[PDB]
Amino acid sequence: QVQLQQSGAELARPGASVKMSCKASGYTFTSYTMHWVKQRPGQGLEWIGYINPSNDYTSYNQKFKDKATLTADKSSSTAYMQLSSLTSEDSAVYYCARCWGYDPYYFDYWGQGTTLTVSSASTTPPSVYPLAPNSMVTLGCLVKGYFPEPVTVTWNSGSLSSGVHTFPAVLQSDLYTLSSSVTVPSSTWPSETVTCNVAHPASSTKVDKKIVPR
Amino acid sequence: DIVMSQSPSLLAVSAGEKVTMSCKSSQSLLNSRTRKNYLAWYQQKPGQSPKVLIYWASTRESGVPDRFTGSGSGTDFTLTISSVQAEDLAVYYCKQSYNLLTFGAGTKLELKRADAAPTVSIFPPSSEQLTSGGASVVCFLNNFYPKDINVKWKIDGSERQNGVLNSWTDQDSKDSTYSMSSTLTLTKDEYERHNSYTCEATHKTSTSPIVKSFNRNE
Amino acid sequence: IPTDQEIMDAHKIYFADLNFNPSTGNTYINGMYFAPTQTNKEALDYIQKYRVEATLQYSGFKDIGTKDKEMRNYLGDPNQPKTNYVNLRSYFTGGENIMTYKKLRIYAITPDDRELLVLSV
Repeated sequence: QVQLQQSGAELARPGASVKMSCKASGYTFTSYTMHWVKQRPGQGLEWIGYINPSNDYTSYNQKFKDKATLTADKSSSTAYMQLSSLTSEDSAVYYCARCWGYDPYYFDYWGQGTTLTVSSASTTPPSVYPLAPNSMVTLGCLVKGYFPEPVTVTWNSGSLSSGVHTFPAVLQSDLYTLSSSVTVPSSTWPSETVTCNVAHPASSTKVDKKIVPR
Repeated sequence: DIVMSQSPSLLAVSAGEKVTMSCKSSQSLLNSRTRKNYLAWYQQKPGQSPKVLIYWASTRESGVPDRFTGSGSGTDFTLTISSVQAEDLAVYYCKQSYNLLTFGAGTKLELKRADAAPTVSIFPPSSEQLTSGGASVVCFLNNFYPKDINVKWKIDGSERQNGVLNSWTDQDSKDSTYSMSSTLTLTKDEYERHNSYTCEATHKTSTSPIVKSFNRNE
Repeated sequence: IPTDQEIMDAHKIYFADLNFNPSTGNTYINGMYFAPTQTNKEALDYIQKYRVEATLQYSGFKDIGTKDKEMRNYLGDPNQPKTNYVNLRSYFTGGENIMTYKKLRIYAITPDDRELLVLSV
């Protein structure tokens, strides 16, 4: 059973360096080439380069010639990728993939992916802002200025599940911001309380924000 | 660099339909010594690693359903799903390995449904955010289809582009619609220099944009 | 120190480590034994690395690498002494099968970087 086990998620400051690993098992590590693929959030796949563990031969996408450094340890059957001079452009998911064929023909086995986030920010708890404004009324919740991902948003401790849209977070000014909307009948609000529950386990923070009529 | 062009970028399909997507190369991927086209197709579902479907342009990988079929030679290639299924909803990347390796931009499959206008709601900056010095005006555009839509911000009639951030949901698993959040963030002083803040949504379901507004003074 | 003729003559008797399927007819090479004789112990022990060029199923005739030799019981017989064994499983094939009865070349690497074609099929 072929398995590719990658390193855990990584955070790094700009201009620094990181080294990820791809633990290989279930096959002869030296008889297949190990490739690395980049995927920025919301974008497509991008080939970085490959290493031949048998002879340590490397081939790179010229975009990553100065950025990436591929190595391989035969004794441990582990492939490494070193990224240097990290910028915001490097924040992406990086896959290691085993390639079949003497010449590269296809990727038959992939790693689960290593998430890289480049930011000058350290762990920052979120600020939770209420969004108060027909038979239906839409309320909101603005979770702003936190780092790192993720935060989770529920409404009335899960009692409100339908009519909820929680939007993906955006990274701007080195901090994350997301919003969540909930739609309830106008007979329920403001007659009954609607509360926004925000959790940020990275900072061990739970915030409950009651949506009060403006 | 060998350039990979995939079309269409987005494809709305119905269950059971025949679905075809193309991948074109800037140079021939056919190796004359082995007479094989060094092109492969990969499927990626959200939150999962890519999985190979076809290699050598037309060789189906063991374990891939028979509904997937790749064809083409040289510079024009095609991936065909004889009967698209709900599990077939994903992004499909073509990849060359003739000279180095290059992925295509991908072709996304979405569930086709009837067009739906967005439910637009606008929100003033909260009092708690204003004590921090910032001011974010939030616009929700919920449950619309198709995904393509233009939203513009106008302060006191004048359009505003900078300081606007957008966020889309994936296609809703219940009703196959999309939702968007648009947030115009300004400084508290800038927010206090103007009165009217509006959010304008242009969607193919109507010729006239959907307008939601509020006046800071009221 | 053995001369080039002694090294080549020490690799004149060889056996292929094969796995054969009588039902499908397919054959796979695992490695190659170089037989120990009464007058070849010095030349065999003098060689430590082996370069192999093999015929891959889809990529064709390619150099599969230059690896250190292994010391295995000749023909897998425990009663037989250990001898030079070219283990093809440690060379680079991209997972491709080595065609058993197609072109194959094996070179012996001397410690002073001479390469001598010792097997040709």
